[PDB]
Amino acid sequence: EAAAPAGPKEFTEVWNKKAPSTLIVPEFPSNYTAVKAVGEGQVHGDAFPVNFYTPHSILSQAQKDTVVLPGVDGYFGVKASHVPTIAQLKPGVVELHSGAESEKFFVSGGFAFVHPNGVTDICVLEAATLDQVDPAAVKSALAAASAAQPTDEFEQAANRAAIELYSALESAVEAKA
Amino acid sequence: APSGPFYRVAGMSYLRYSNICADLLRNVLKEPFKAKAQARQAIHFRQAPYVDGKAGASKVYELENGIPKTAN
Amino acid sequence: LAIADTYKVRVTFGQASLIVEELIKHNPQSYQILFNKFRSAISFKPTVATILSPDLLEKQLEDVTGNSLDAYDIEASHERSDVLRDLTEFHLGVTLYNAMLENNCS
Amino acid sequence: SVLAASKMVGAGCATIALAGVGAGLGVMFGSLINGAARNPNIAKQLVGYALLGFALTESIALFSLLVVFLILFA
Amino acid sequence: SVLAASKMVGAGCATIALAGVGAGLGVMFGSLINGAARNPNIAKQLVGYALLGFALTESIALFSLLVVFLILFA
Amino acid sequence: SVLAASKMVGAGCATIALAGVGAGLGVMFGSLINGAARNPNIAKQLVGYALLGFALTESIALFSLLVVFLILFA
Amino acid sequence: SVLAASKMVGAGCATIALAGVGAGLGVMFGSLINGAARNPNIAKQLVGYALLGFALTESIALFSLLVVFLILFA
Amino acid sequence: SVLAASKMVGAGCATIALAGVGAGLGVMFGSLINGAARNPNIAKQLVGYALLGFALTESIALFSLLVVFLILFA
Amino acid sequence: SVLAASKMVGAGCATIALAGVGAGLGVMFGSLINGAARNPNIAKQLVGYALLGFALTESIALFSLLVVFLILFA
Amino acid sequence: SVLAASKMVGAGCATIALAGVGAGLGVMFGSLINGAARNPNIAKQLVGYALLGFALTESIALFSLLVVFLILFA
Amino acid sequence: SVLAASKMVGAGCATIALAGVGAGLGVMFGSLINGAARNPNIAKQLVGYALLGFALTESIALFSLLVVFLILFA
Amino acid sequence: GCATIALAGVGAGLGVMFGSLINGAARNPNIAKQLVGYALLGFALTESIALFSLLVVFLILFA
Repeated sequence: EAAAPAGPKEFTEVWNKKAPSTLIVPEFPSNYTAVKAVGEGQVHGDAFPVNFYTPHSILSQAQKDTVVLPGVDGYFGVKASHVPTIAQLKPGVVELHSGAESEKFFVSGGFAFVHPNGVTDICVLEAATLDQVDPAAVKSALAAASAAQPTDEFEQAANRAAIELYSALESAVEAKA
Repeated sequence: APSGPFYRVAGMSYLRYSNICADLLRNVLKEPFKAKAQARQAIHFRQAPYVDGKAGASKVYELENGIPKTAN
Repeated sequence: LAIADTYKVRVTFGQASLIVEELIKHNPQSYQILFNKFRSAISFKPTVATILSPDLLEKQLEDVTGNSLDAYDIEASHERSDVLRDLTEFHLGVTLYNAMLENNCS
Repeated sequence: SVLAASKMVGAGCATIALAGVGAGLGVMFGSLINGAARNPNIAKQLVGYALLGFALTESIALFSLLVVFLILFA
Repeated sequence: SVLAASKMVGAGCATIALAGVGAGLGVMFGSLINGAARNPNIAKQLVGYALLGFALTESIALFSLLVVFLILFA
Repeated sequence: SVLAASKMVGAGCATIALAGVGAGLGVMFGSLINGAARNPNIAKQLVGYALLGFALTESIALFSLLVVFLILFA
Repeated sequence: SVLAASKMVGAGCATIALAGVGAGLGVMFGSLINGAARNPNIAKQLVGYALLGFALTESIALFSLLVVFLILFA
Repeated sequence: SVLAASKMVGAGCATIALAGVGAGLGVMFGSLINGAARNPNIAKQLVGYALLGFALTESIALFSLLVVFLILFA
Repeated sequence: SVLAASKMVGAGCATIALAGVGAGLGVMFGSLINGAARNPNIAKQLVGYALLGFALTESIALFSLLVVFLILFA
Repeated sequence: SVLAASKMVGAGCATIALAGVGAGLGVMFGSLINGAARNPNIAKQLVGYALLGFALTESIALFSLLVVFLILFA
Repeated sequence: SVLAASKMVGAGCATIALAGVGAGLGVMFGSLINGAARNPNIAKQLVGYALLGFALTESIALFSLLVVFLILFA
Repeated sequence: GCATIALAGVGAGLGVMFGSLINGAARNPNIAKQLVGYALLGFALTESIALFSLLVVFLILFA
């Protein structure tokens, strides 16, 4: 039921009454986005724009044809027009495909969106390519993870997160292509 | 008390959970790349709750090793 | 609340996550974020940004003859009320990391 | 009197095929409630897919009710 | 009485279409409990979809209750 | 007494129909556990959906049990 | 004439192949309702696969009723 | 003793409904294990829905076990 | 002619194999609708597995009426 | 003997009820593997729900073995 | 000639096993379409498990066909 | 002949198990050779029932 249409152009009607006219209207983050989700398009064939993001770095903004994301119910591939999906990702390998070549970023979690206008968005917190990872340090930390047993389940909420991140990192490079 | 995922039933927020997974990925990187990890991992700020305009003293975070994985 | 010394070393996402974590202690229905957006070296647009809490106001303000969020297929562990709680905390922490980084460059 | 007797045994074993359309329609109408809860915007459009699938699965049930009528009254 | 004995062994085999109808209806009513746990907002709109299907899946049950009345009482 | 002999093999073979009402109420009450695990705040409502589904799926089980005294006791 | 007697109980015991077909149609038509609820922008192509699936799983039902017409009327 | 001989075959065929309650309580206690893994804080509440459904599904397992007593001994 | 009468009930009980191949074909064509809803881009590849599955699931349904035609016409 | 002969098929058609507890226990023990893959900390609590549910499904299976012990050995 | 009669009524009841393996191949080939629509980059690899799962499940489809030729031609 | 309806369910059960091999390998393709190690163990320990059912067929036909 839509009797309360909040919005950026509808913020200005109440702002022209209580707030004075001495200030210009404050900006909104929607005014800086050229791409939305509800206006269809952006596919034009077999490609779709993929925006792979960390908080500290924009890793990709090109157009791919296959994106393999490590969802919490397992890996899944995204073709040109996937179903609109909000998929929570576990630690695993985000795999991009523009053609015959593939780049394999290992991510630590964070969600992944597929939008009804065909655009997709991968939103992680730390994404290291596997050439930046060395396996000698990985399961030595799992040897420090799955051995200590604190019954405080705030620490084995972190230790469960430590186990599934390191163990998915071992098979990320031991199952090399 | 509450339900949801394994971090949410422990009182751990998603921002604390996804950062605990984040820096634990940064701990096992190669040393040319792990040098660029504790820069974006350090937490250096302070806070003060204002009850009526008079704070108290402080709560100073000076951690260079990431978000606290201990209880909170 | 008064938070300071956030620019003494640098602005990090874990620092912005703990600042956003103290905004989950209070559980409002909206999060207005006032900051100066770095438009250029001359102009600085003041920007407000709102984050709607999931089961408070976010599920209700997307209703368009049903819902706009029902077009999305949730591929997560638990139900959508827990996905949206993890997403709006992520959306708070992302736009708070960007706010004090835009404001620091301004 | 065994040919008229064997008709009554036949149509009883013939209408066991009505169990599958009884189990098929509960899956199809069960998926109607899950589909409408997943997307209430197109909730009665899925009824347009349900009742078309209902009468297309009913064609099986009319094929089984025919044999019950055919081996008795023909 | 080989003719009248045939109608009891016939109509006994006839009514086991209700097993599939009873298996289908449980999938359909169970699918509303999953559907109401997803949407509590339109939760009684989905009750109209189940009672629609409960009328339309039992339709085959009274088509199978037709046969036990058409074998025993005809 | 082949008429009375066919009663109990008839009303016995009528009783396979009570399988699927058990298989139906198993996925229906299994979805009561599944629905309450997903949305525990409306568990006060979901039992009212299961017992409404328990009575209307039993309707088959009393349609199946009206046959066995329509064979034996009729 | 026990051969004509065995035709009726033979054709009655033959057409339960329509049960799994009828339960097969309800699984496929149930996934039509679910598949249209996920993305309704491609809903008419899924009817082009549901009707393509319906014509090919009835093709088993074509082979089961020709058996009933081959023992009875041939 | 054809009345007595057709008791035990009929009362044998009457307890095949114990498969369907066996398939019913199997999926019901399966969804209890899966339901407790969603949230274990309401796990003891979920057994209150499990044994409520278990007692209401053995209602058929007693309805089918009285008929085997109503055929052999009545 | 009890031998030629047993061909009628033999070919009847043999045709019940077409029930399960129809229920399998509905799951295969149902997952085609769910599969083409998730990725509509590769819907021409998924029917390359469905028709491959259709060529192999009825590859034993043609084994089933091979048994029927060997106990009717041999 | 026509009574002591029909005890064997009266017991043999009675123990088909063990199929449903066999297909029931696989869904219940299958959900233990899935329930522990979700929440492996309460994995021994879910065995406490498994063997509790295993006892309450075998009790229907032992209800199906007591009928083949009184038919053969009343 | 009751042995040649019982040769063929047992032959129809023997090949009912081709239903469930036909239901098995449909679930497995349905899970190939559901698995290839999940990630189609390994859609080449998953057919190597479906055809592996094909040839290891249709052994049962010839194990029952071993029985069919052993009561037809032995 | 009535003994070997029981090969339907073990044929239907292995379609779920080998179907979950395709379902499990699509979700975790890097451990896919371990899942065949769990499938063929589950295949060889379910085909015992396929010969348990064939045992009664051979004890009725020839014993």
